[PDB]
This record gives sequence, structure tokens and C-alpha cells, in this order.
Amino acid sequence: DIQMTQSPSSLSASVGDRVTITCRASQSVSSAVAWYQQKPGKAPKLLIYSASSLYSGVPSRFSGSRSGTDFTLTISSLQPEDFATYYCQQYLYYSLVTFGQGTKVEIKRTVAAPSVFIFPPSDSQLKSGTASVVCLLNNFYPREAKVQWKVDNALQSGNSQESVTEQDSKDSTYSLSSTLTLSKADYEKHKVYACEVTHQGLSSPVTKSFNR
Amino acid sequence: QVQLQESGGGLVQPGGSLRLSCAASGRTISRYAMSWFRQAPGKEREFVAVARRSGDGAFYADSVQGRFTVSRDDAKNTVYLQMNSLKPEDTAVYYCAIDSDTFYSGSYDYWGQGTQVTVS
Amino acid sequence: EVQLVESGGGLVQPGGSLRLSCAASGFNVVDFSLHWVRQAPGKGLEWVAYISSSSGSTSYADSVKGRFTISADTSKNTAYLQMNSLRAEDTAVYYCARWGYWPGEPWWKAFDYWGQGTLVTVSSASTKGPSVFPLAPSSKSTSGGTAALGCLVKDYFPEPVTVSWNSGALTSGVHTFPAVLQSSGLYSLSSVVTVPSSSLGTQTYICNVNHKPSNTKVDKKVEPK
Amino acid sequence: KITSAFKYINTVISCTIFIVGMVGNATLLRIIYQNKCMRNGPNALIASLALGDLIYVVIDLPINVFKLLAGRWPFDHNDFGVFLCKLFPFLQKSSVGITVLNLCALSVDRYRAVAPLVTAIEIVSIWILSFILAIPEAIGFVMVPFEYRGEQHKTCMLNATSKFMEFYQDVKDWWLFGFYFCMPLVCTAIFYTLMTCEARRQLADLEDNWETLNDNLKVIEKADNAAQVKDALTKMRAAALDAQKATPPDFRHGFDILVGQIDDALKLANEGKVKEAQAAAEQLKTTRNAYIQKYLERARSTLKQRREVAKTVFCLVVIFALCWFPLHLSRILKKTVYNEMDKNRCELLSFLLLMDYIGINLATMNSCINPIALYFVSKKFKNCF
Ligand SMILES: COc1nc(C)cnc1NS(=O)(=O)c1cccnc1-c1ccc(-c2nnco2)cc1
Repeated sequence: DIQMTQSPSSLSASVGDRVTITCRASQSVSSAVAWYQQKPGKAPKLLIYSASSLYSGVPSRFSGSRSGTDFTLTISSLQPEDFATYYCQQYLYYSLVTFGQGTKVEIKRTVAAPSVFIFPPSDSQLKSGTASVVCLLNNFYPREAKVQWKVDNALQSGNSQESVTEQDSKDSTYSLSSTLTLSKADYEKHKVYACEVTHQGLSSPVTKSFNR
Repeated sequence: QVQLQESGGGLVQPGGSLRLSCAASGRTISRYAMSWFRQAPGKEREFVAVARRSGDGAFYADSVQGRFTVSRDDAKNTVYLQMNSLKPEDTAVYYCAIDSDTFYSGSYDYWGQGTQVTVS
Repeated sequence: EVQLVESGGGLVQPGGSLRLSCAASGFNVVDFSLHWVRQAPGKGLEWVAYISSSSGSTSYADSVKGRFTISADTSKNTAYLQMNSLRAEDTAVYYCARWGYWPGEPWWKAFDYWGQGTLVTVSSASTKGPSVFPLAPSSKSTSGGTAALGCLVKDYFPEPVTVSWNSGALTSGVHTFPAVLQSSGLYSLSSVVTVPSSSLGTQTYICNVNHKPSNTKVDKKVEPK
Repeated sequence: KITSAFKYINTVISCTIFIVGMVGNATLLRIIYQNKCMRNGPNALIASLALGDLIYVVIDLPINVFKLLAGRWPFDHNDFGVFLCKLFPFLQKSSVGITVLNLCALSVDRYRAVAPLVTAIEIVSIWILSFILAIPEAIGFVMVPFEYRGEQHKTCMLNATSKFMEFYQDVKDWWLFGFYFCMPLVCTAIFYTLMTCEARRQLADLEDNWETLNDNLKVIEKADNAAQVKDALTKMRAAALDAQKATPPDFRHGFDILVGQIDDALKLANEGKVKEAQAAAEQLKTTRNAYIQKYLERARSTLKQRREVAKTVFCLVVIFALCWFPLHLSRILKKTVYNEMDKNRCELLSFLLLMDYIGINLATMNSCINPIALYFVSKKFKNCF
């Protein structure tokens, strides 16, 4: 009941930039909205209440506004401390409390191209009984990328896990690791295992393969 | 199946500017993004700029950052590259592509016919 | 000096019982109402339950009704939450928040003070150490360019694991990914180093892993094939 | 014929308009400065208009009658008598300024109420600006010679003496048009549109909140289960919290108690008992009928009063705009389409002068008519008569 929708989902902006987040409500909560800020591994803190009001201690750059059933939170100066997650809330009554999905602000830079590697299984894993191959994507921006595994030129849509790293501080890049695991028999039944990468920077998708 | 070529180029002199656009029809740009490239002689196509859907942002490579600019208009289906401060190494055949996904993934299948912007 | 602390977190089996606590300092429970808020790992926020001691009123969310009970103690100045019949979805981080009463500004102030949080894990399998394997790059893989090696660890059940390279000598140039749920419990992890240098003398590059809860220490060598 | 009757009627209108203006302005001034109930915001500005009217109607019409029935300016035997032909145009162009800027202020302030020191500052600034802007017309007129009755006698007329006066006479007509009949006629209309829109919005919001409360009461009275009472009470709480903001810091206590009873009913409905929720919502009617109806009535009456004052505030400006236009309409024809070879020759050449005389007469009669309407249209003044 009384759902709340947060329109933006990931914003890339640099220092000295203007950012605006929108929030929409289904019913007609009068002025009962609040804006929260959360940094990783910490509890949220309050920024704006009653759709326009500043809590004590918060920076004065933060501002909020209301128009009908649409609420807007604006930041004019993006200091380094202002890179975290932001949440929307309505508090019309105690048992009717809902939160928005969440909007994350991240650093902006130029586009790089993913360097790719592929590592074959070692002797120990196959001696144990399980085989696993890994393909690695390094130092790419923005975040979106696609890794496709092909076994003997046949697509496989199972037994693959993807792990992504948070934005580093040296150059604001990401790393990605995709791992495919199988049985002993399946590792010798087929011959060729390949992984291919598609990203918004590279024109044609890159490929690396190995046969054994 | 989408015919799309950029209008502009021809010639330029140092300290100049141009404006190119492979505005296309038969396919609403409102649901995709427009990406641009540069085919230097003897080199594979290199990324230059990309413009996402409306209100999402535009990204540029380090070679042309701070010099170019990409803006898109959904009603006219027109995407432009206002380029300035051209250099002798800028001489290369520009193309343009439209992605095939709404998750901003990697797919560049529909390639333009090819447009020429030479220098000197 | 308004302050809140929670407790009682830990690891429980499917279909179990657990009890938390919320201590309040610097104010009285007879003037404020208490709420619990959940945060699933890598997800958003969710509301759970509400207690007011003055009116003795309680409210519960839809997904947790019939399995949770909430109470308070004014003499000890504490709030209590009890869960029964837990599932695998219940694993999250729990927060304790305070809210004022209607007449005036305290109602408009909304949630203004929060606890630090308490972690609950619903687990099935017991603890065991990890299996460590190498990942070496072939000579053709290098091809003059930088070649990355790696250490793979699998089948472990702590929450935290630590991986180090050459006892801190190789500080810059490594990435450790977040752990993943693997399959049928347990966790998997990989750590990878780009290591531009190709010198065989320094090619030792041992990976050392620590499993504190199970008291395990493993060291492996990524021989360059 | 034309000229003799024109002179007679001009003398008659001057003689009547003199005493008409003095009576009207003196009456309005006395009421404003004595009636304790009369004094308010717009009344100071209206008294200012009356006094500016009086300071022009006291002396300027008798000398016009003197010129009508003598043909010669008085006090020609002395030397000071020249500056009268400077004071005669000095006052007139001042007075119109007072009537113009004020009719902007009445439009500026009346909207602000819908949306003391300030009035005194505005009045002083308006008077100073109007007086300052009327010095060129004083510096323009100067004595000129001619031969009549065997002596070099004088008629007051504008002569090109100093380049400032030349630059004045090039564009005085168009500057007068662009200032004294252009800016107010647009600013007042813009402010009127703004005021009307704001009033309509406020009425709509108030009516919507009250209707929401009443219909939700009726829905709960006929409810059958928990969901209906839950939704209706949520809507009630939202409407009450939205409506409480209109209260100016009595009524706030009533809104607080209404929200409290709504909260109690919501808690009872949450417990799962519909009948107890209906019993709790029963008491809301008494608080409604004892706290909300009165403030609704007060707000409606106050907004009615604001409309009532705006009525006369803009009837004045419409009368002024009707009165001043024909003179400029007749002048502009003799300046753009002047009787060079265009039409009718002897007819148009004198027709333009005839309507110019009529325009002068009507512009002077505006300096008396305004009190009449204030009493007749406002009605409030009648009560004070
Ligand atoms: C374009 O015209 C005007 N525009 C405006 C804005 C105001 N007044 C205008 N015309 S007006 O002629 O000033 C006038 C208008 C109304 C009543 N009386 C007079 C008048 C009559 C005679 C003399 C005079 N001085 N010496 C000998 O006679 C001076 C003034």
C-alpha cells in the first residue's frame, strides 16, 4: 500500500555538478516524505523532512521540494563526501511505512576497454573431482559488460558465476570475474572452451579460447 | 535494415569546426543509444563518443574529451557531433552505430555506410 | 547523548528461534515508539515491526506476521524481538529506530536516531576449511604483455576470509572479489594479480589465506607453468 | 453658432466643476481623517488621490475662466506674472502622474493580499517622482510678444529656447502616450489575471478538502469490513494533515484533536474490530461541527471581502482608462494621418481641433468624477454617509 517510485537508478557526475533525484507516490500523502543517506557498512542518516526542511548538522547544499505528489531532492555542489546511496520514505502513519528502491551516485570518467584473460584448470582440482575455468575482465568503464561462454561452439546457460568489484580509487575502474564449473566427465567429453566479451567501447567482441 | 549516414565533412583547416549527424528513420532512437567511431589508416576502429537515452548522460574517450559534444533529439531522431579544434591526426573515416539492447550492453551490428572528415 | 545498541545476532538453523535486544540511553521508552527495519544483503530497506509501550500497541509486517513477537521493558529500558520458524530469506541486517508522538515536531522529525545493526545468518552446513588452487598464465598468454596470476579458494563457511600476497610486499596490483553463494551452501572466492614483471626469480608470488573461525592457515605457490 | 456657444459652455463647465471638485475632495478627506473605521490600506491612497485632485482644481480653473472671459493672462503689468504660464502646465502634468502610479499600486497591493511604513514610503516616492518628471513642462512655457491694442502684449505659448526644450518638443507626445496610457493598462491586467487564478485555486483546494472529509465520513458510516475503514481513514488523515496548513497561527487545536481521533479509530480498526472502529469514528462529527465549520465560514467571508475591495480598486482604473483615451485618439490622427491631402480638407482640419477641445474637457472632468463612483459603486462609503 502507498508505493513509492524513485526514477533514477545510477547517476554519473563529477565534482562541482548539479544532481536531482525524483520521487513519486501513488496516493496523496500530504507532506510526509523524508530523504536518507547511506554509506556502505553504516546506518542511514536523515537529511530532509516534511519535503523541505534541513536537519541540524547537515550541509546546506542539500535541498528538497514538493509539487503535488512529486518530490525532488537537489544537490548543487558535489563534494567527495556526497557519493553514497539515497533513499525516499513516506511516514503518513506508523503501520504504513514504505521505502523507495534507491539511487546511487558514482564518479564519471572516460571510457576504457576491458583487458581479458582466461585460465585453464590446474591438476589439483581435476584430481579432486571438480573442474573450473575462469575468465577475467580488468579495468573497464562503464560497468555494463557481457561475457559469453561457448563449449565446443555450443552456448551454455548454467553453472556460471559473476563477481564484480566496487569502484577503485586509483583510476575509478571495475574488475569482473566469471567462473564456469563442471564435472570430470564433462571436462573431457567436449574439446574447446572459449569466452567472448562485449562492451560499449570495443567495436567487435573479443574472444579467447583453449582446447584440452 | 536501417539506412543511416552522417552529413558533413569534406574539408577543414586547423583551428576549425564541423557538425555531423547520421540521423536515421524507421527505428526510434528513443529506445537505444548512438555510438561513434574513427577508422584511422592502418588501425582498427577506435571509440570516440557515446550518447545514451534521454536524460542518462554522454561519455567520451580521452582522445576527444573536452573537444567534442554529442546531443540527441528524439522527436527529430537526430544525433550530432559538434567537433572543434581538429588536429592533423583526426583524418579518418567516421562511422556510427546503434546498439541492440536496452541494458547498455555491448552490441554494434547496424553500421553506417561511412562518412569522410579529412584534415588538410 | 542519545544512543542505541542491539545484540543477539548469530547463526541459526532453518526452522529455529532467536531473540534480539534494543537498549536505549538518554531518553525514556514512555515518550517514544520503537521500530525495526531490515536490509537484505545487496538490496533495499524494508519495514518489519512496531511497538509502543504507553498504549501497549503492536504492529507487524505482512511477511513476518505469525512468526515474530515484539515486547518492551520500561524498568530495563529495552525492546525485545523474538523470531520463530526461520527461513533462508530472513537473513539480513536488522536496525532499531525511534519515532516521536503526534502532537508537534517530534512526529514530523521521522526516524532521526538509528542503531548500528545486527547480522543474522540462517545456515545449514557446519564449518570447514578451504581448498586452495593456483591459476597460472601460459607463455603464449603473456605474449610480451602483462600476465595475471591468481589464487582460487573454494568450499569455506566463514563470513570473512583474508588473502595476502608475499606477506604484504605485493600491496599494489591485486583484486579480491566479493564472495558468492556457490551452490548448495558454501562459498567460493578468487584473488588475481596483474604483476607486469615476468622475472622467474620473483615468480614465487605465494598466496596465503586465513580462515579464522575454523583456525586454518594455508599457503600455496602459483608456479608459472 | 460654434465659437460663442463653445465659450459659454466652457465657462459653465469650469464654474461647476470647480465647486464639484472642492466639495467631493473635502468630504472624502474629512471622512478619511476622522472616521476610525474608514482608515485602512487603500484609504490612504484614495485620500492621496483626492488631495492631488484638490491641489489642481483650486486655482487652475479660475484662471482658465479668466482667459476665457478676458483674452489676456492676468497680472501682466507686473514681472512675476510670467511664471503662472509655467505653473499652469506644471501642476497638470504632476496630477496625472499621481493618478497613474497610484492605480498601479492599487493593483500591486490588492494582489499581494490575495497571494503603515510601506504605504508612506510608496506615497512619498510617487509624489517625488511625479513632481520631478513635471519640471520640463514648467521650463518650456515662457512669455512671447505680439502687437495688440497698440502695445506689445503677450500670450503664453511654447517656444524653442534651449536644446533641452527642443528635444522635449520632438517626442513629448509619444512619451506621454507611452507612459501615461500604456504601462498601467497592461500591469493592472496582468495582476488581475494573477489574482483571479490564485483565488480560484484556493477555493478549489478548500472545497476539495472539506468534500473529502464529508464523503469519507459517509463511506465509513456504511462500511462493512476492515479494508474499507482502513482506506477511508488513511484518506481522512491525509486530507486533515493537508488542510491544517491553511490555518494562521483555536483552529489548530481542533485539527490536532481531529487527527488524534482519526489515529485512535485507525488503531482500533488495525486491532481487527470494525464495530469499535465505527464507534471511535462516531465522535468525529462533533469535533467537525464544533471546530471546522466556523473556520470554513470565516475563510469564505474573508475572501469575499477581498473580492469586494478589488471591485472598486479596478472600477477606478477602468473609468480612468475610458476617460483619457479620446484625447490621444484625436491627437494621433492629426499626427499620423494629418490633414495634408488625405480626406475632407476643411472638415478634418477643424474636426481634429474640435475633438482636441473635447479631450481637454473630458480630461479635466476626470479630475472630479472619481469621488462620485467611489461612493456609488463601493457602497461601503455610503454607509459612512
Ligand atoms: C497630449 O496632451 C496632454 N497629455 C497629457 C498626458 C496631459 N495633458 C495634455 N494636454 S494639456 O493641454 O496639457 C491639458 C490636458 C487636460 C487639461 N488641461 C490641459 C492644459 C490646458 C491648457 C494649458 C495651458 N498652458 N498655458 C496655456 O494653456 C495647459 C494644460
